[PDB]
Amino acid sequence: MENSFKAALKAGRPQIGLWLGLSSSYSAELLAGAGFDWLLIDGEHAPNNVQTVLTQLQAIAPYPSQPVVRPSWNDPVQIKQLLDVGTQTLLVPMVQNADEAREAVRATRYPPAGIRGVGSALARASRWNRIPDYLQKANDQMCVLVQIETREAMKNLPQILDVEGVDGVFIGPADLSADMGYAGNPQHPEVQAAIEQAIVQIRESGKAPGILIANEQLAKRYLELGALFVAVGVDTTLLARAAEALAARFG
Amino acid sequence: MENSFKAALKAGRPQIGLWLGLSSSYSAELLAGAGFDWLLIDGEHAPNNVQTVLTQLQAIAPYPSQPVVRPSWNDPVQIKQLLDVGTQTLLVPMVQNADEAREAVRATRYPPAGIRGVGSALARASRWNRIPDYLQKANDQMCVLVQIETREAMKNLPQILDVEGVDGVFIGPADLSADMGYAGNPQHPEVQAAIEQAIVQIRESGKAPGILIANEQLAKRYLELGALFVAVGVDTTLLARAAEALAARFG
Amino acid sequence: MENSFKAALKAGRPQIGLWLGLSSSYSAELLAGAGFDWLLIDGEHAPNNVQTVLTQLQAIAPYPSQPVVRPSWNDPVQIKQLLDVGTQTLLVPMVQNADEAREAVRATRYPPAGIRGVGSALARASRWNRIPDYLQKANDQMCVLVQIETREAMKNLPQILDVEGVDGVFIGPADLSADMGYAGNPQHPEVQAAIEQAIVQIRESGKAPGILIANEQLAKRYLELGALFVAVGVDTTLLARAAEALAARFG
Amino acid sequence: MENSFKAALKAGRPQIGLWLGLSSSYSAELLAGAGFDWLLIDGEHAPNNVQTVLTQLQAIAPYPSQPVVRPSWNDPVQIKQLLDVGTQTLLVPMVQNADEAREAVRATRYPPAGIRGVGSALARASRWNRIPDYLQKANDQMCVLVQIETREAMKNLPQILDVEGVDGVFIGPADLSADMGYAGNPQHPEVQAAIEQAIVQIRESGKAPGILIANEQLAKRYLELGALFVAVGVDTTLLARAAEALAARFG
Amino acid sequence: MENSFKAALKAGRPQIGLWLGLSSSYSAELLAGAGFDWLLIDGEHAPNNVQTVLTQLQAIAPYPSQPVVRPSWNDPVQIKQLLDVGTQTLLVPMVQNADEAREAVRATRYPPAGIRGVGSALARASRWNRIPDYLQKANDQMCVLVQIETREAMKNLPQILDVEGVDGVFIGPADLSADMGYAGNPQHPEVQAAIEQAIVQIRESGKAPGILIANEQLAKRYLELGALFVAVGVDTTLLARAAEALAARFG
Amino acid sequence: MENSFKAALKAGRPQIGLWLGLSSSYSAELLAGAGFDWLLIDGEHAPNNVQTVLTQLQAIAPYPSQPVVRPSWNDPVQIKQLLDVGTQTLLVPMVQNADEAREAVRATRYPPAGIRGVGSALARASRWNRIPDYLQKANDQMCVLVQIETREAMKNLPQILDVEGVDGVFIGPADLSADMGYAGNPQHPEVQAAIEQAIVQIRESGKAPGILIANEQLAKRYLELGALFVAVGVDTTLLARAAEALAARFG
Ligand SMILES: [Co+2]
Ligand SMILES: [Co+2]
Ligand SMILES: [Co+2]
Ligand SMILES: [Co+2]
Ligand SMILES: [Co+2]
Ligand SMILES: [Co+2]
Repeated sequence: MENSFKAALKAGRPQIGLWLGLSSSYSAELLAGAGFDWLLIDGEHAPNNVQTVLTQLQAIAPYPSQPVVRPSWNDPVQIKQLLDVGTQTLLVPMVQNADEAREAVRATRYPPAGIRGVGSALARASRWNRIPDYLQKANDQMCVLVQIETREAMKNLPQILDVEGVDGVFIGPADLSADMGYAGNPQHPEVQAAIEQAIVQIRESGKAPGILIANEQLAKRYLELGALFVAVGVDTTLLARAAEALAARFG
Repeated sequence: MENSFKAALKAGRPQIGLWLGLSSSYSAELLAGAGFDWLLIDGEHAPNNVQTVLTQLQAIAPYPSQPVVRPSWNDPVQIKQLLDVGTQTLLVPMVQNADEAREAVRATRYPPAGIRGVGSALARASRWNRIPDYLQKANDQMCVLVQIETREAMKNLPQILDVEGVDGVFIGPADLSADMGYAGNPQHPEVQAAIEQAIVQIRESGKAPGILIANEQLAKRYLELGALFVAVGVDTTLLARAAEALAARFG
Repeated sequence: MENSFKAALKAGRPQIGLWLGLSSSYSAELLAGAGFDWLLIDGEHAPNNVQTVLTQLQAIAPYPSQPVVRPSWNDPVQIKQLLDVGTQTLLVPMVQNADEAREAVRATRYPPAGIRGVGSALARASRWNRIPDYLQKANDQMCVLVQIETREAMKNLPQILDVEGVDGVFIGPADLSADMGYAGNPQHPEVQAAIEQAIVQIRESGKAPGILIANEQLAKRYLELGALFVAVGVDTTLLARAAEALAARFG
Repeated sequence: MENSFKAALKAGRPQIGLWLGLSSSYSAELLAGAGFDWLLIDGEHAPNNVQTVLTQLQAIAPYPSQPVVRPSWNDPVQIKQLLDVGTQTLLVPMVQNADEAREAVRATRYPPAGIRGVGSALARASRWNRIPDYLQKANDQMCVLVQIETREAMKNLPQILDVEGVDGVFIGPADLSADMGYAGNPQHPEVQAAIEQAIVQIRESGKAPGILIANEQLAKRYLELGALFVAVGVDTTLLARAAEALAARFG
Repeated sequence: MENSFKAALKAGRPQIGLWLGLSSSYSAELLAGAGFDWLLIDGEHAPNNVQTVLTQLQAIAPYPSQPVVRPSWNDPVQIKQLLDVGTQTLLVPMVQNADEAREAVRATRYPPAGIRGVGSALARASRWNRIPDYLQKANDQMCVLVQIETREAMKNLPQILDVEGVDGVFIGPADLSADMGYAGNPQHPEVQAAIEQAIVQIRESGKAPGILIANEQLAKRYLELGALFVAVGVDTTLLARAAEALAARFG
Repeated sequence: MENSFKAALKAGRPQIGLWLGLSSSYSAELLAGAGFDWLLIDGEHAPNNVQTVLTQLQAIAPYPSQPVVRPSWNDPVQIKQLLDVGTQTLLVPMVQNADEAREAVRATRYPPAGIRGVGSALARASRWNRIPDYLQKANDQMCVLVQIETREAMKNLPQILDVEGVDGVFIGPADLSADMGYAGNPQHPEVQAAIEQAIVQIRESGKAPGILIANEQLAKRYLELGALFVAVGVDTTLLARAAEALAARFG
């Protein structure tokens, strides 16, 4: 139950990711064999729930690609449920300040370090109590990644970076650019400046910066600035754009 | 992506609806061909979730009947998820005051007009970014309908009617009659008086009144008073009552 | 595990049925409480399979209405699977002659009386071996109903009626009328004469006649003539027609 | 719609239960025939939602074993949805004080006794309005069981026990032991003392004590102290441990 | 219910297709908007059944792309079920001779032209009897495409082409090359010669030639030679290859 | 894609199995971690289909336990579909003679060795063409196990054993005992003698004998006699019996 994604971030090894919004355990398996370091199962902007996350985790399990799950909100109940089906790395949207970052961390840890509810007999996470000393080992293998995606969050970044347990800070360019008045097109200089400055500042604190960006030149630029978990495409986009291009070539 | 239901309300064209509680994409398609102007996919009182709403929207799509979705609560996260799978007209239950009405409206609009989270690459709503300028066009095609269904809500109706974005106000007779002490039988004069007075007052403000009522004589009465979205039956009731009547005719 | 539908046929008590083509465990429960003697889960003309049959059987189980299942064909393998999930009354389509009727019967019976495969530990049918002596008790509680639906089958009816274990013979007016050259018009005199004559011949042979007909006056005629399992409507039709009529009353 | 589990608790008849975390309507039916007085469908620590609770309720319905449902949190919206699909006995986790206990009770009662939303036409709970006077009969057949599972909750137990509507108080040893510093192993004397003292105090108030414990000797000890709803095993554990033992016997 | 794909073939307008093996109603909708003339829902080599075909048909329905369905075999019972859920264009695998081609045709036609079972009240195909005179109109809108995939089938092609109701003949290069002794290598000259010769012979007979080929230059060659329904890619391949290429660009 | 189960049989290493009839990807994972050498996904006597087989294969994949799949019949089309979703070891029921054994083998092999249909781009089996030279490597990793379950099959055993590609012969005691006139009583001496003699004859022929038996002492006897794939229990039974025993210990 060692979290290899978390260890890679701590070691400063960049992790290249693909976003999964197709909400299918079948396409998840297909994509798990494609060579990515990590895969993001999106519970916020794709039609997923705890049950479909579970089946996508099962599909991905035998592959080297490591699963990361985004809940629909920073909700301790939903987080509890996602952890019990076996989620170990969480990307929490709309984290606005250090209190919310601490709340996210706490939701993933058993008492006394947090408020995670105990149900190990029932949980895939413990392999239904086959993992010895699961309750004592689980906290240290949780990896908490918080999203900053408003001006307010950017303003609070220094305090967020002081939060123990926050392993990574992810910048969401679509939401950020919308909040900045450039809906939701992040290519503007003002947005790019905020993004790049945040990446530097995050890495400086010893935490992992992350981002999703479909422009490959920008992705390489962010990696050069020290980003450590960079998602470089989205399954729905890859499929749609490839299919459209193919159809157009035949008139 | 023009919202034809919203345009019809704004033009003062009454829209006759059927409530869908069978929670099936198959019966939804069957009913989408029955001649109604709108269909209510009930996420509050039928066993639906974001995923079953999605499949019912797909089933209904090629028909003239327009889908409306009721979330289980005025919850901005659930609303975000329903909008991304393509919901454009929302019926929000238990809206008690103008602050809650504003919250409902805000949940459906991208910044700066609201707090809707941005995820268009992943969303059926944008057809996975095939709709050009989706982010700039979406806000104006959202139709927000708020339910008033307690004495408190009735008391706050004048302020609710002053809320920009609130396109329609729906009176829920079952909940209202229960709150008034007539569980949950709305046929009482006191309940009927509150309902009819609200319909007049709503229409007077330039907003659309709505209601669900299975009594067809009452439905016509509400239409005559100026109601513009009137659901006149419920799928589960139509099926159950027709089947029971049939069985009884054969002993 | 007594088959009460079968006992009722044997005692000459007419059983009034409803056809289920909505393929949903949810609407199946709703309809199971409507007062019918039997409900037909249609695996031939509705999108059902062994798994959805199972869930509909579970939904119907606590109600007095008895389930009957129609497989897609007289296929011993499919019949084996349906029986193991708990089907005890089968309506077999397109039975053309006595050999095929015999094969339908043999598919439902364990050796030496038939060729039913043994898997009792796994089967809902035996309640996972909780029913004592299931293997010795099962054969006698199977009820086999065969459909005669062509001119060839009508010719062979006397031989079909002589087959031991054929408990009932069902006339399919839609298929029969199509085979006779009157598609969509079983109301034609030559078709009605064939149907009436078959019903009388079936009953005079000491077996149960059955039919589906949505015209309530014809249903009553068939009951008078001695039909013992008569389906008097179809869920999809009841729902579609009630909905369409409702919408039409409002324009 | 009489709640027989609730009546048994009120009569002081101990009820022996099994926990269901397999989240399957198929295994639920299999286990419903095993002889337990009650079955716990776990929406907090197993991958269930309103829809899978519904199908497990349908599967269990014809058996003598009575269903109890645990929502993922004390959330009035989720409770509303669970009640409409037919839940009558609720086990509410993490109830910390008397205000939260009152909130749980209120969520299950129609006005004026509570805030339960009215949707009986659509609800399996009313059998789609077949149950006469459902709205007037429902409140009295709801059975509310609250979980105490922290030191804080134990401290507030006397006030919780004064709450009308609270029919039972369940002690959760896994969460309690974790909160007490013995994650999450409850066998410690300190934990056992808190548990046994609570059982006595609960029963003394005229309310039903409950607990889940897989150690059968402890279960008998709790029953001897006056516990009235005792779950004595968990489906996932029974299956896993039996399978592991079997494999080990063959090397 | 006009079959526009069939009318296009008859008019000699080439139709460009994409193969759907992702077996998801969600990705089917995404791809239905990509601009293809037709989409092949594969029931032979992807994990589909009648029920998933149904949901994909519903997803595709509002788009201009026309659905074609491949059953797992030339099986009249399976074909009956696919037609009733609304399939009008069928691609039948492993058609070896004229007798088998005739049987494929007869499976799609109501008596006296064929053996299609009648169940219109239940069928999406008739929109549950909403389409007037469905039974008299259906036969003419069925489009039957037969696959020639072996040396034996190539031999029998002239007789297959003489079968009335065979609208198109599709060459399966993967199966054909395997049968010829070049598995996985349809690029071999002897295979290409067989394919080209078949396409010309099919077209000269006044029928539509079809093929699937992922090599875009070969596709263009086949179109030049007169192929009228040409699938130019496969969803699983498009997705897998785009993802793998992306991951490789970042290491 | 090496078949380790097949290699183990060939090397004479006995493989201990558990039967899976719960038809759930969730319980399949739970059981995949219990330490068995193989797990039988039963498509004959449990409510499975190609799609649920797929999800169980995905669940089992990261564990050391090897999956074996039983189709509902010796049906080449069904076998094609099971192989494409990734099945490499097949247990074929009711194989009565050498011709049928040959047909089972041929269904699993690409031409010229067999009649397996080619669809590698679409198949999980080839990991969507990621496995290089899949088409040339697949045949050799198929493992075909045939069931002898009647007196006729026992007669033909010597000829069945002479069929190339038959890797193992499994004796089905429930079906065999029923065919011999001892339904539900394979413990009878004449049945045990037939079983023992078959096991010895199979092994002496250089092939693997198999059987399912829930009596652990008989299992050990069969292993001593040289059986190489022995299933020693069934998930539904393990669960039902453990639950019933538990409930009985409390009254
Ligand atoms: Co964002
Ligand atoms: Co209401
Ligand atoms: Co028929
Ligand atoms: Co707890
Ligand atoms: Co082919
Ligand atoms: Co057998």
